[PDB]
Amino acid sequence: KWWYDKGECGAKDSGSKEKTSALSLSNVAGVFYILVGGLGLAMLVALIE
Amino acid sequence: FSKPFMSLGISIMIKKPQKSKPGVFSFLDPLAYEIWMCIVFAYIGVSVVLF
Repeated sequence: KWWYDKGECGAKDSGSKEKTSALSLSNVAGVFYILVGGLGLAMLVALIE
Repeated sequence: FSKPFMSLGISIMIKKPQKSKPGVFSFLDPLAYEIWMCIVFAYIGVSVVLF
C-alpha cells in the first residue's frame, strides 16, 4: 500500500510506448565523417599521383 | 420493484480513433525530413568529385 499503491510510479508495468522517434542523426554523423575522410584521402592520393 | 426488463453494466468510453493515415507525408516518415537533403548534397558533392 504505502510504497507501490501510494507511490506515483507505474514502473515495470507499461514497457514499450512504441518509441515514436524516426531516426536521429547521431547514427549518421560518424558515417558522414568517414565519408568526408574517404573523399579527402582520395583527393590527396589523386593529387600526389 | 418488478423484474428488471433492461439489464446493464459499467462500460468504457474512449476517443474512438479513426484511420488517419495521410499520403505523401507518411512516405518520408522513418528516417527524417532533413537527413535526405544532406544525402542529396553529399550525392551532388561526390558527383562533383567524380567530374
